[PDB]
Amino acid sequence: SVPSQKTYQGSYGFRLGFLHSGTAKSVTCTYSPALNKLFCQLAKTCPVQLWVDSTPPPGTRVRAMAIYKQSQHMTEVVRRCPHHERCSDSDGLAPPQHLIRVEGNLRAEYLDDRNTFRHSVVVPCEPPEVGSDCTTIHYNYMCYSSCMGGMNRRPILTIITLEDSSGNLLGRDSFEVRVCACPGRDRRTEEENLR
Ligand SMILES: CN(C)CCn1cc(-c2ccc(F)cc2)c(-n2cccc2)n1
Ligand SMILES: [Zn+2]
Repeated sequence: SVPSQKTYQGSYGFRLGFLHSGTAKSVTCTYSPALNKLFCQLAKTCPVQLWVDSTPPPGTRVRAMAIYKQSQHMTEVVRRCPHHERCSDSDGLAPPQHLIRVEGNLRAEYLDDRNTFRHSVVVPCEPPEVGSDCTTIHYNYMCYSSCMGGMNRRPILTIITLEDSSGNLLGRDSFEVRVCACPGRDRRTEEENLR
């Protein structure tokens, strides 16, 4: 009833990477290594790098899923709030209920799990562009952490899994996410609080 969040590099040495975007007031997406936490604005591009030591087989896929970080909420499906699920902002592929979208990939598939009811979005693994050392996926988060009747100020984690063609686990990584109006300020504040 709860997806594992255990970091697992697996046989291919799978792990995530994030850009270094800084904490200026104007920043739209920024990652804190000290907090393992991504801060982003609503519906803005979040670049996430996929790193491997060796190339996985054809048919390998990468899935993203959100869960609540606090144990007492972890069995609750993370979904868009009653306002955002009804705002008709679909890209024609993502169901309006899904928090996490993949941007600019027509091969993205959205799953409503028939047993757990959890949402996820999965894309085929593709080779890096010539000249690049990793592949990047662009995610969007479609509700604020503060949305009432949705996340309602509760922190979430995104779990990224590398899967074979049957959906079996090959690798796993994860990060906390806060979707907020001013990611730069919030990252600075939370990093100061930690210190
Ligand atoms: C070590 N270097 C060479 C890795 C380059 N790379 C190939 C794939 C790759 C290429 C084709 C395919 F079918 C599956 C993975 C991939 N990758 C990993 C996650 C998502 C893409 N990275
Ligand atoms: Zn919302």
